Amino acid sequence: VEPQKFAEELIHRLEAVQ
Amino acid sequence: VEPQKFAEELIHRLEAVQ
Amino acid sequence: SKVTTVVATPGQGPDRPQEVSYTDTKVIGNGSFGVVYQAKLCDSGELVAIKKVLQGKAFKNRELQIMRKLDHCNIVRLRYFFYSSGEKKDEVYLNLVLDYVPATVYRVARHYSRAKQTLPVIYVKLYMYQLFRSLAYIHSFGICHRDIKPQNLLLDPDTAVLKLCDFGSAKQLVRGEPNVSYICSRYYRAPELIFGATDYTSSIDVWSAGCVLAELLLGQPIFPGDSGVDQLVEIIKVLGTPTREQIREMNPNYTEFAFPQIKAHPWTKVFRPRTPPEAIALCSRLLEYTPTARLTPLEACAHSFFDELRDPNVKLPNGRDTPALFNFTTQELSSNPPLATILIPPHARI
Amino acid sequence: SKVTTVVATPGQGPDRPQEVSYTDTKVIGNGSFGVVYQAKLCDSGELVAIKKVLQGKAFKNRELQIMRKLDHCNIVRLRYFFYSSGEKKDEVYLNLVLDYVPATVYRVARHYSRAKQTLPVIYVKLYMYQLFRSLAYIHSFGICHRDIKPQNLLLDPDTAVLKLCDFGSAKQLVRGEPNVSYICSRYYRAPELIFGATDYTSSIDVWSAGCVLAELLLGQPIFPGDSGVDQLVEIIKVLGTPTREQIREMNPNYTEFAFPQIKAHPWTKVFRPRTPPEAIALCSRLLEYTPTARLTPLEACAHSFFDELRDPNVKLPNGRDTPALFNFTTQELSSNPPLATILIPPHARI
Ligand SMILES: Cn1cnc2c(N)ncnc21
Ligand SMILES: Cn1cnc2c(N)ncnc21
Repeated sequence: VEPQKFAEELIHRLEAVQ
Repeated sequence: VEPQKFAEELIHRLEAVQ
Repeated sequence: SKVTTVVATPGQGPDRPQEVSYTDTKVIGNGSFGVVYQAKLCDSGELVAIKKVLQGKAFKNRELQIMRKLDHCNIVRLRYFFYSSGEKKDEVYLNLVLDYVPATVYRVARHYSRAKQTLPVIYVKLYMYQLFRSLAYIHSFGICHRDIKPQNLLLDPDTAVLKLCDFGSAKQLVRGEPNVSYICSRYYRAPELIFGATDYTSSIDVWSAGCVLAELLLGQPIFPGDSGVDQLVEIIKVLGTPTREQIREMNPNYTEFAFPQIKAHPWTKVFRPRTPPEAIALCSRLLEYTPTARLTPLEACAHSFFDELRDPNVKLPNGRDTPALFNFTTQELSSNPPLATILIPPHARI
Repeated sequence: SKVTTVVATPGQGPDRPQEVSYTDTKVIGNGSFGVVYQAKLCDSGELVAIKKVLQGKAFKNRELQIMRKLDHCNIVRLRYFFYSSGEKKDEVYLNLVLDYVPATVYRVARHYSRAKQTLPVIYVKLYMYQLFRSLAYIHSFGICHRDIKPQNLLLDPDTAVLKLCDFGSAKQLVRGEPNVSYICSRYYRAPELIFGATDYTSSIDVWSAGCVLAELLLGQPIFPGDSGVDQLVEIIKVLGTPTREQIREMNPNYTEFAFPQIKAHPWTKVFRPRTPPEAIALCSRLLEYTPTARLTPLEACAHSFFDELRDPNVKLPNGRDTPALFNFTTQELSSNPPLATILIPPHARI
């Protein structure tokens, strides 16, 4: 569950920046 | 003891800067 | 998609639970306090942020109580709230459904910092002005945020509307009742708090707002430091060694200690040459050792630095119009009604 | 003055306790780990720092054991150590008597940052070169600092000698044995650690050294951020989204996640125009996603960026001569002996 959730957050943030 | 020690540290740091 | 339904209680309502459905669930934040999810309301289709924290049920949640009492255009709105489960069995979890906001002042400032650019003065005014207004409102209820910092200032890309969020450290300060000194965030902690004061006032939020302003003009935090002492040294390097009287105003237990006398550093040399004089003036009236000498949030809104926002022909760089910045209510002006003469321009009163 | 005497055990010795006296006691630091005092040895009159931490006595202190094993010109020396009492009865306190050093890289960098100045490239070389050398040494013993950052780099104003300190997080990393991921300091935490890796190597210290270098050239931390995700976004904004292979090198549990592809930001645009090309080159070979692709500390010392320090006619801005930077021992070169051809210039070998 850790990776899945961490990944989701990072993806959400990166999509905003890019 | 708290004030006395905090003061000592701050005094020590300020004397270095000034 | 996988639709989730629950019986949530409306934030600003008579406490009448109702069914609420939502989807597009995804984690967008995780901390020691709890996890934060994003979701889309099946009804309005609007995006929301679900902050799930662990609740003991045996004790009332301060944040929830404070939020359910707030209703302002510059404060994150609490849609609904409900209880459930998730991590580690046999425990109740409180879920806060708040409006979802895309960005934060911190993230925008970051973009400019790595772009070697300075945030346009127009935005500094828009954001600071709205921050003070949210402060005038929460303070009117005797409520102190205690955690003002860029990361807690949500922004709407298009409208340029700013909303204060994160009330997990907020508290109602009763004149004559102790309070934890280790409060607020590092870089934004008032001097009185670093000195371990326990009888501080809401003026600690105004100091935090001043650090925010200074960071937006500088491109980086004005008072860095790992520990309190480091912080205080950064502050002293700028404001100079505080006088005995100023020290007494912050914490009388330090009155007799004899600190080396360091000369203050001119605010003009602190920021860059192209820094608006009114900004510097506003900053010096916010970053004051004596907490009672700091401008009130309502007074800051009236400062000259914000005159441009009171100009009828003011527009955003994107062409759109500026958000409603003059719809002050009675409750907002309570602190100092006479200021309405300046806060509300002629082209708005009528 | 009030003279204090105790039976302390010499750091680098056969464990033979002796009487030690000292005065001029004064607090110069305080943290969750313990208090740090300054004192003057009655014998040599030399200044020392006494780090007092709470010890359970039932468990050996890792820091003490690591320190008693270290002996290098770029590492804070452990004079003596002893046990006593102080805060809260019935508890044993371990006291570490270390050499006192006036300043730190962090404090010097701070002076330049608020002075709107850039630290002279000469010092960046002197400090970075000595940092890597201390790393080559502790790593040769299979020891990883795990907390490299400006605040832990002590400096001698006059001699310009740098000493690594604070081993409270150091640990001997045995190939094939788990380790806590939440290690190191925020801004200086390697990518693998932010991804929660548990099988990381000493290469995490080289990443930290690279962040240090970049901060000295930039004037501010290169990868700010409150949480890990924030940190990672700052890193990705510069190095670009890592490839699947790089991600596999850091933590295979993230191989299949599909992260948005962000273009890397040219190192040339990251720093200022007047930034030495060799510095930028050295930086890109330190700040690598793949931990095995990062330069070893000994290899970094041989990098061209440090050629000027190998010049016979090199001097410090104050006129004095540069510290001994070529007295490499066998133990130091063990990692890669052949490099001695470059590490030790001709005007030093003979
Ligand atoms: C972390 N976090 C807390 N509140 C919010 C919000 N309203 N929008 C986006 N993120 C949030
Ligand atoms: C906090 N601290 C830890 N070690 C030292 C030292 N050697 N000199 C000055 N300060 C120190």
